[PDB]
Amino acid sequence: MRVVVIGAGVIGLSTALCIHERYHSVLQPLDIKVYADRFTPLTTTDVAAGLWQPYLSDPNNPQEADWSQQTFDYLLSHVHSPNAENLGLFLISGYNLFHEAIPDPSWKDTVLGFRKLTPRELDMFPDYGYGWFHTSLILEGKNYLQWLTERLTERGVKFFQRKVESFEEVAREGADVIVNCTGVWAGALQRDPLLQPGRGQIMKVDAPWMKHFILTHDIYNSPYIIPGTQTVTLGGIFQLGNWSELNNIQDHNTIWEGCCRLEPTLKNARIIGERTGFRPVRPQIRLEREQLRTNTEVIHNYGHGGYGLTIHWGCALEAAKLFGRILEEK
Amino acid sequence: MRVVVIGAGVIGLSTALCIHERYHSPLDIKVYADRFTPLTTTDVAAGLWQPYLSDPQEADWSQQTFDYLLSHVHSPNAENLGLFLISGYNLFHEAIPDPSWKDTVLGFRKLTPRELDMFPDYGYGWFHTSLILEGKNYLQWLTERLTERGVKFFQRKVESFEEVAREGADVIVNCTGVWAGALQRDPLLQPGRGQIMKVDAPWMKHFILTHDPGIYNSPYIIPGTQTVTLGGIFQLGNWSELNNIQDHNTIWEGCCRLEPTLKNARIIGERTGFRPVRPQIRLEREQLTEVIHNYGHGGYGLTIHWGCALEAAKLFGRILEEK
Ligand SMILES: Cc1cc2nc3c(=O)[nH]c(=O)nc-3n(C[C@H](O)[C@H](O)[C@H](O)COP(=O)(O)OP(=O)(O)OC[C@H]3O[C@@H](n4cnc5c(N)ncnc54)[C@H](O)[C@@H]3O)c2cc1C
Ligand SMILES: Cc1cc2nc3c(=O)[nH]c(=O)nc-3n(C[C@H](O)[C@H](O)[C@H](O)COP(=O)(O)OP(=O)(O)OC[C@H]3O[C@@H](n4cnc5c(N)ncnc54)[C@H](O)[C@@H]3O)c2cc1C
Ligand SMILES: O=c1cc(-c2ccccc2)c2cc(CCc3cc(O)c(=O)[nH]n3)c(O)cc2o1
Ligand SMILES: O=c1cc(-c2ccccc2)c2cc(CCc3cc(O)c(=O)[nH]n3)c(O)cc2o1
Ligand SMILES: [K+]
Repeated sequence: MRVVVIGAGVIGLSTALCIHERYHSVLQPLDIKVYADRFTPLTTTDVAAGLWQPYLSDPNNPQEADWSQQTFDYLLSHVHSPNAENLGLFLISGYNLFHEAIPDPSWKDTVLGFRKLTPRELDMFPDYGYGWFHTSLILEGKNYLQWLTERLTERGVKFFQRKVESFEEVAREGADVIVNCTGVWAGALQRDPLLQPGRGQIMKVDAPWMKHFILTHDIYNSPYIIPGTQTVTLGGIFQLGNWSELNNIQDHNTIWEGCCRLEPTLKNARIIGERTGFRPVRPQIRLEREQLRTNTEVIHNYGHGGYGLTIHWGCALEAAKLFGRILEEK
Repeated sequence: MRVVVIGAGVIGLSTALCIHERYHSPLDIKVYADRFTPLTTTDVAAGLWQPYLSDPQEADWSQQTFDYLLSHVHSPNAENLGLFLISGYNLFHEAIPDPSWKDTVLGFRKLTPRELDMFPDYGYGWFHTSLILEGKNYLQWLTERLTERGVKFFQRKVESFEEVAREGADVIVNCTGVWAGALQRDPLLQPGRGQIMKVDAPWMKHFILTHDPGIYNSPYIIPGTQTVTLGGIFQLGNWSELNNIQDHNTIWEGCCRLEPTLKNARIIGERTGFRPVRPQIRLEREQLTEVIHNYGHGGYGLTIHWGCALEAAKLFGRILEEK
């Protein structure tokens, strides 16, 4: 059974791991290859800070909440193990800030110690009058990919640099199953106008005294500050439809000004890095089987917008179940 | 008017600075010490604001300190001071009453069952948001501020108060930490020896303090700016200045048990120091040439320094009123 995973970002690699894990014993052989034209550190996943928090707008979709829940419990079970530094996985607490009161989120019990902010905490943020405090976790995108890559390498998964032009190209080389985890660029392989880039820009600064995340909300251009292992991510940029890869100077100014107003100690933080990425925005994730005419199936797993880390593991297990249902059939 | 402060730890320097700011409106101030940063006990402290669990005016000096620091935590100077917000955990075997300082800190609450599931050894505790004021940095900062203001510093081991009086000191501010007894007998002053190590573990974003009602030989993990402090050693009466293998093993085993991610972390260093333990901070006046005592702040020198600095400044003001 020759499987080809197209995509080496969090979705591609986690899906690959779940397939190997569930079906390596069952197939003789399970042969798994990953193709991609961008590998860490050049993927969209590498840009992500990796804070576990779904978006504010609840889609009222319990399958998706359950994928998110699953990912969180999965991560939590790793967080106090020897592995965890290697995943780039740790616990972090912090603030969500609003101008107006709004209802409690549906994930309020998934995270730890969720509560409303007190008056004296709100006094620390003069521009905001309502908010949340909780403890969640960060899974730093670059590190996780590195960790996933090692696990895949130990298991005999091979990696190839390739820009795939079509599914047929891969099918004609003998792939029995193609796993399509091509993120925001999925449209090049099969027309899909619901998939758009949600362009983002961030900067990484040296500010190791910042121990909390801070997220603000006005639709998604509002500053956030999210400490990682080594650096602090500053951002708050979201431009639907914009395909520019360049760091933009207005946006730079917008992140820096906005974040400094929020946390003036940042004024003296040294800027280490700056990056631009494209969130794979789709009103919902594409995750399904689709047969081609060649015998060759595709499993789509793409379109996770601004929450790919938050939800990836549930999606990976689902994709593996689809893979399993292909085995039952064929 | 001539003042000599003895001691260059947090207590001496903060007292010096707080007196100068409030009274220079014509002070000659000198600091004498035989140890300056990074070699004082203050340099060993992680700098977490938390008073002891045991429960007079000291609670206000602590609260004054927190409020003072909280109001500068976004200042331009905060990075130089070594000052930042930090949240974390206090872990206990059984229920205990909320501390007197619970509304001083930010967002005090009990731990929820799911939080407690992360720590198999403990069934109860707290979460709250406090602050860190890193001793190394804070001392560098105060030294710099004091130096702008004319305060002159001298490497000197003072042999007595009279020695200093005879050099024309009008007021001696005695901020000699655990060694105050070598200048005036004090049977109530003992060393509370502590040992720590510092590791490179910058994914640790929370403090974790445990309690065993031992006394205070219980593991604690306290992230700093650059490094993370591992500790949990309190030995009353022990005067050994050196690090010790038994204690290193207690710190390391106890903390890795508490946080197994620490197995990965590189040890940067390892220090020993002496908390100035006393039933009570000695903060008061005596005549020999006038002396103001400010010593015996145990394991809460950083936590309490500013209120003590203010009280010593009031004491300094009353001496002026009398001259
Ligand atoms: C600034 C910013 C911050 C973010 N922060 C967070 C966060 O805190 N938490 C969170 O959950 N999410 C966050 N995200 C979202 C997260 O980045 C994405 O949802 C996630 O990375 C999507 O992963 P993916 O594997 O689908 O895509 P990618 O990581 O982009 O991987 C796509 C892969 O497909 C390959 N590929 C594509 N087309 C082809 C082809 N034709 N041939 C071969 N290879 C191909 C690419 O080379 C790449 O390997 C953030 C995004 C941005 C932009
Ligand atoms: C391991 C450890 C961890 C700690 N963690 C914390 C914490 O997180 N938070 C907290 O609030 N507290 C903490 N403490 C306690 C805190 O460090 C002390 O309360 C504080 O440092 C006392 O400061 P000091 O200036 O009184 O003494 P020191 O810092 O010891 O300074 C004493 C000064 O007196 C000088 N001196 C003494 N005698 C003479 C003489 N005859 N002539 C000249 N100079 C003299 C010395 O050179 C020195 O400069 C900790 C202590 C230890 C040991
Ligand atoms: O509804 C929201 C909106 C944001 C947000 C706000 C401003 C700018 C961009 C995203 C948002 C940001 C974060 C921080 C991490 C993050 C940041 C991103 O830019 C992103 O696309 N995903 N995740 C979050 O965990 C939840 C979020 O939920
Ligand atoms: O009653 C206590 C006891 C401790 C404690 C625990 C173990 C070893 C030493 C002190 C303790 C420790 C800390 C952590 C910071 C600290 C750590 C010390 O070793 C110390 O001596 N003072 N302060 C605290 O904020 C409050 C504390 O209150
Ligand atoms: K427990």
